[PDB]
Amino acid sequence: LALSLTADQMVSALLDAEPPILYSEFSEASMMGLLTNLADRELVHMINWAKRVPGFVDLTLHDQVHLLECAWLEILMIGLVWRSMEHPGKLLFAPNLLLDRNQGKCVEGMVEIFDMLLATSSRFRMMNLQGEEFVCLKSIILLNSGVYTFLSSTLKSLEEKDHIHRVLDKITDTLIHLMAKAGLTLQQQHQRLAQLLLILSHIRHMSNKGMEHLYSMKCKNVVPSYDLLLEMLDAHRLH
Amino acid sequence: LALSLTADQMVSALLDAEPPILYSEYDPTRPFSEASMMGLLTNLADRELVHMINWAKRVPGFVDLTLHDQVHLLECAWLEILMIGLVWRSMEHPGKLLFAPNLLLDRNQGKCVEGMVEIFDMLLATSSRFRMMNLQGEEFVCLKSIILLNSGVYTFTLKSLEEKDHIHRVLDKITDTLIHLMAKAGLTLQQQHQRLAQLLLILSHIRHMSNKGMEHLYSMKCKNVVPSYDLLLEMLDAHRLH
Ligand SMILES: O=C(O)c1ccc2c(c1)CCCC(c1ccc(Cl)cc1Cl)=C2c1ccc(O[C@H]2CCN(CCCF)C2)cc1
Ligand SMILES: O=C(O)c1ccc2c(c1)CCCC(c1ccc(Cl)cc1Cl)=C2c1ccc(O[C@H]2CCN(CCCF)C2)cc1
Repeated sequence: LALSLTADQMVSALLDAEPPILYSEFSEASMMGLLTNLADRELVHMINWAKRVPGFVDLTLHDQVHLLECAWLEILMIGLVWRSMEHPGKLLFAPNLLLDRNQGKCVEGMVEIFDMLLATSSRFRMMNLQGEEFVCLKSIILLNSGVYTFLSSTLKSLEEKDHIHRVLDKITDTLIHLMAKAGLTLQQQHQRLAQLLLILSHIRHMSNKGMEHLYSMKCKNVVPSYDLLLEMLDAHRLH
Repeated sequence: LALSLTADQMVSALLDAEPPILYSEYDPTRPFSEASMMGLLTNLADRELVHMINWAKRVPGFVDLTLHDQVHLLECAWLEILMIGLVWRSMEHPGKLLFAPNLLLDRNQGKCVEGMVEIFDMLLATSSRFRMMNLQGEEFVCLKSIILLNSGVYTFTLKSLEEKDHIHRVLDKITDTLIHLMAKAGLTLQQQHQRLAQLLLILSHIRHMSNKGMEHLYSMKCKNVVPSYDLLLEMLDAHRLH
């Protein structure tokens, strides 16, 4: 069904899948508390969003967990950068939690992360990133980030990787369709596609940097565990 | 001059710029159990870095940037560049990493030191992906040039905007070059945009491996984990007219 979707149907499915914008609730302890709680509430909606990305639920639950374990922070960050796009010099964590780089000084390594996120928001603003492009990029992160670390090389894993690459190809077709509809020339379409996909390497960089600093802080729960993600993804049919 | 190059001239300039394949420095008459695997890899990386700076200077548009910006791009991309090179050399050696013609290692050989088997598995999966895609040498040189220009552009006055604009124009030329190569190979327009995306998404995995590699080098208390600004600036061999 996912591979049968047209570019317009892909765009519509992604726009419809969008999670809501949540609200929050400034010492090292206070701001971290608000950020941790916000990340945890957004994670719940991210799992529901992932289930609505065409082709995602066709995967095994172990592969769905793997993709989310790899991409959760990149997904939170691209969302954050998108919400912050029209707020130069600020990160819109929530409508009631708009922070600047100085507010990042409160926690270890947080300013470096804030500066990288603010530069990404600036880049989105410079490119005049559209909402329809944003939902395609966020879906790409979900399907791409973890596809290279399945490693089992089982016949099932080969079938899963082929499926992921076919869905990713449909998303590329969708991105090109959007650019063609916006009146870009073929040359401009290929150049913009590359510009958008290269920002994903910076998003990966920030996610790794963020995770490194989260571990340096040494808390009990750092990453959503396999079991926690499976618990949320491993739904029953009784509702 | 760089922005005036045709797609064919860009391809030729990149192929001509290619650094040499180096050999690992060890006594091949000795047991090698007596060779530090970390020592061999560190020495090889250090040797390759010198040739990487020479190569970077031959990437069209790179030397038009300020020296401070050239150093920043290399500080950001050096490990990703070593890794893409490694994955390319290993492409036709399933299950092995061709560090050098005399240093072909498997995943078990990564069990020697902390976090290396994880890095080896990720690199082997990338080689496998290149093999599946039948990556061409002309595409590889474009991707390696992209890593150099893209990796540090996000972590950079009107000169800075001009510097970023120049980098993005060179990156656009490389995208045009990759599309040209695919069009010449007989791919349809749809296949061209799909393959361009597939190649650029692998760069996110290359960034991931570079970050994981550096994290493990910092965990071991490795001397000079990263090339210093001064070392890179020295290797760039600045003109003497400033
Ligand atoms: O846009 C969002 O909703 C959003 C929310 C929180 C964050 C971010 C985006 C990314 C940038 C800032 C940031 C952070 C701040 C400081 C440092 Cl050094 C590192 C990072 Cl990445 C976090 C964070 C903060 C805490 C955090 O903790 C959670 C990680 C997963 N949770 C535990 C597992 C589930 F039980 C706790 C996750 C992200
Ligand atoms: O394809 C090459 O020539 C090539 C050479 C060495 C490496 C790689 C490719 C990448 C994979 C394996 C690897 C590594 C092995 C183990 C661990 Cl935990 C992490 C990594 Cl990334 C290194 C490495 C090893 C050491 C190393 O040392 C640095 C410390 C001193 N140097 C930088 C400062 C002077 F410039 C280099 C750099 C890369």
